[PDB]
Amino acid sequence: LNAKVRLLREELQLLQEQGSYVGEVVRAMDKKKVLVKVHPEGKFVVDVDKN
Amino acid sequence: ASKLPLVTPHTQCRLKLLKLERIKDYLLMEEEFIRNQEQMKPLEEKQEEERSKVDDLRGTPMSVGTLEEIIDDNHAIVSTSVGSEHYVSILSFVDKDLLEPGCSVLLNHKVHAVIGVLMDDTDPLVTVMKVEKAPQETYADIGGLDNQIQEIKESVELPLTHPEYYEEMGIKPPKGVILYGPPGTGKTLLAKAVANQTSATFLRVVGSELIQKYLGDGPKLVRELFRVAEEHAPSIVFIDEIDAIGTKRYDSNSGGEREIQRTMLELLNQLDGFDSRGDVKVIMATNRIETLDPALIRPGRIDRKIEFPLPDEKTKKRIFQIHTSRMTLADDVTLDDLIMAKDDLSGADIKAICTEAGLMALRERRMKVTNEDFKKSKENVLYK
Amino acid sequence: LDKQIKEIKEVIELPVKHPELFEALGIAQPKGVLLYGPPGTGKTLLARAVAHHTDCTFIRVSGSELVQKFIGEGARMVRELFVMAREHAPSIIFMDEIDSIGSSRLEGGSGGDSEVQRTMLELLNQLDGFEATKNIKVIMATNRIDILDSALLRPGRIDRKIEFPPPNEEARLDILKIHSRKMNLTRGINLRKIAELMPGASG
Ligand SMILES: Nc1ncnc2c1ncn2[C@@H]1O[C@H](COP(=O)(O)OP(=O)(O)OP(=O)(O)O)[C@@H](O)[C@H]1O
Ligand SMILES: Nc1ncnc2c1ncn2[C@@H]1O[C@H](COP(=O)(O)OP(=O)(O)O)[C@@H](O)[C@H]1O
Ligand SMILES: [Mg+2]
Repeated sequence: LNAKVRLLREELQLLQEQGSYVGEVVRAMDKKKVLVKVHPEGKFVVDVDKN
Repeated sequence: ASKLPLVTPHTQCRLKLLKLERIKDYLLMEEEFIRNQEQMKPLEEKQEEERSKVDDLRGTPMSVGTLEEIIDDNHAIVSTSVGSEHYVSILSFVDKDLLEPGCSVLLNHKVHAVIGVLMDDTDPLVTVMKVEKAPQETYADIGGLDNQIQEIKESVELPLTHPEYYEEMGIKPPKGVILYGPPGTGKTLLAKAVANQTSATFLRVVGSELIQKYLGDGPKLVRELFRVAEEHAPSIVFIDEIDAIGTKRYDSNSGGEREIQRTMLELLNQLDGFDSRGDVKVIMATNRIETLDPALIRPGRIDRKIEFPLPDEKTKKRIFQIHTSRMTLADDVTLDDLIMAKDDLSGADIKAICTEAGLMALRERRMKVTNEDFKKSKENVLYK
Repeated sequence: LDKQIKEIKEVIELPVKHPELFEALGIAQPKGVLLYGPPGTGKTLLARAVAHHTDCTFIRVSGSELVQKFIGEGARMVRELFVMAREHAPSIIFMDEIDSIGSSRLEGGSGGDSEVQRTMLELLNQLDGFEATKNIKVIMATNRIDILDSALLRPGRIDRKIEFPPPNEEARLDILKIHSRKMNLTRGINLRKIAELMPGASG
């Protein structure tokens, strides 16, 4: 019960942080870099998280 | 890196050995020179320190943009993806040799400065008209002609395989070849055999799709086709049923009959414009040659014209021999009786009769082929 | 339509499951079937059924511009749909001809000359030996074969033709029994008389 109460209390601060986009991947590149496309904008060359 | 092409001795001669030894000595001395500074005055790793600095300079996101105009002193006008364009500068590690109008370039996120240049991503067209694998077996499958095969070989294969006969006499090989004759006699088959034997990139396109549904699209397509054929390598361009653009008319065409004329003028230019043509061979084929424009076939655009006549009875027997080579044919049948089944049957009727007889025997779960199968097959295929 | 079923099975089902059976006789596998008959006699359902039972991705093209955005961005050519066909290797392409096309003028005779016909001409010209992947087939459904252009009637082009005659008394009775099952009927209909009262009709 204490754990769930603490989680509920922290949820308010957790929820305040920013959001994230959704994109479509075209094809990968060298050294952990890929090419993506976001629909109402131009395509970007981005890197990949370690996971 | 093409250090020395003069190895023409190609043997154990002392000249080649001395040249190789001197090359090795030069390479060793230059290696010592290029290593001494990394041993005495490194001042940086220079293997990954410079790379780390470069990666630190460029941001982790970088956007694509289109060049529109470039000034010599390292800056240009780049159009962003939305469309608004700027006056950014150019860095030094961008190898300013691929800078061309229209190429996608990698810009920085903050100041939009040009940091990199990007390779393109092929085209949808190239896959559509690029032949990948050799279709089937070479001239040993044709039979019957044996005369114009040498002409085709003289035009396309010999200039590439032995480019020494011509240089001794100092001539240019004949430029164009066109094949005409009645339908169903073996033109596309000869093209397939050439495609199998050849080594250059082979491009095929039919004439019925040279006509589009908008204004000015046809000339655009022709220009793109020859641009692709030019930018690869020694190549062969094959156009089939050209007359299909002058015979049938479609209501889907936005223009009338004049845009056909515009496409024709574009094609004539591409065959014999005043630009340097390069190294491209053209093969054309049709069965109604009395309709197309005589200005399209003049010498200097098409130099060879080959007629395919109807098969003769010797060639008829040879064709029947070819097309039942692997068929479990019974001993009762005889090809002579089938030879004059029709007075003027062409090459395709032979294969049609053979395949239909095979199917009819397949129905009864059999292996051999009898006379009555052939007798009914000819009626099925010929008399409707 | 049993005989038509057998005829289409010999040129669709067999050269997928047992190619070696065709290789035993050393003849090329057929690729072209053409169905002809009056409208409403059951051609399209038959193509759908045979594609369903053989487990082939049934694709059809009508040349509309709504669907064009899926095929490609501009699609100057038409062969580009193969780029999507070979990913579902056992596939079948279907094409239908409008009920009204004449030879004098107006529809068919004038204005346009082919539409669907030029599409099959291009397609068959493609997979005549230049195509690497196998297991692709083409079908049409037209009436009055006499109006087809000569380039499509060459003996070596189309592998099989099948005719769909208008139903006789027995066929009408069977179709009626098939389609009356969906309704709440009554004991005793004697629908033989119903079939006998309809003559020279379609299915
Ligand atoms: N001389 C020949 N030798 C061997 N086979 C032949 C010959 N002529 C015709 N055939 C057979 O007939 C078929 C028809 O060949 P193909 O369609 O390439 O002929 P074509 O005359 O160039 O045709 P089209 O004029 O209709 O474009 C060949 O695939 C082959 O099976
Ligand atoms: N032989 C038949 N048996 C049962 N139902 C049929 C038969 N022929 C047609 N139908 C029904 O009538 C409709 C006719 O459409 P369709 O057969 O697709 O026309 P077409 O074949 O001329 O394109 C079909 O949807 C089917 O439901
Ligand atoms: Mg041909």
